Amino acid sequence: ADSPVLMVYGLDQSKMNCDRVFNVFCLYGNVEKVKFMKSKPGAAMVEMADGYAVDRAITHLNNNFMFGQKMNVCVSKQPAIMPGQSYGLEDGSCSYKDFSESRNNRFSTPEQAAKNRIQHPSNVLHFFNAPLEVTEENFFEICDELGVKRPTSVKVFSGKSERSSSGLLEWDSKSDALETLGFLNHYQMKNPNGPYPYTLKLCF
Ligand SMILES: [Cl-]
Ligand SMILES: [Cl-]
Ligand SMILES: [Cl-]
Ligand SMILES: [Cl-]
Repeated sequence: ADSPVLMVYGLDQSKMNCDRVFNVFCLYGNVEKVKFMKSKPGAAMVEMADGYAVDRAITHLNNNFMFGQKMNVCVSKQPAIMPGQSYGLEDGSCSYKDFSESRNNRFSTPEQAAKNRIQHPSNVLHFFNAPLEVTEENFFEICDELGVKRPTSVKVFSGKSERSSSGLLEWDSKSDALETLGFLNHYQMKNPNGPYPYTLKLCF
């Protein structure tokens, strides 16, 4: 695309915030900034690293339902996002956030960028970087804590080449998985038999 900025409309104002937007869009490229707009309820501007990332986000996220609303994702005519008059969202978090230095961006080198799955939303999220003996029940209890729908089923892949786990989280619908992605991505999981917590990674 001609610009690294996109606009997202049809967000749920009570549910969404900058981190939760990042948690969805980071699947498709580096996210630099998210800005909610007082005058356009349900809309946010998102600056990605480049127009290739914008295009991937549009092609994969445009027209998807989340919290009863159709999300629309489209190119912005702005070349960049600037902090405006920042305000507190419904959840008490700030309307503007810069993620350019985030450890959780996944496309920071060309080599790293190429390893990311680029898939359309479906009713399954893949997870990785979970604790070594993570269980279905562990994910159930995290979803309860977050106030999001439990997956109907959790698969933990048996094969493990590091002290971490990967697998699948399944819901009955696309929209349930997408709604959950924004809340659950980058959750800090407690690590029993291990000294540091694990940052849960989700993707389609
Ligand atoms: Cl929905
Ligand atoms: Cl892929
Ligand atoms: Cl945990
Ligand atoms: Cl980690």
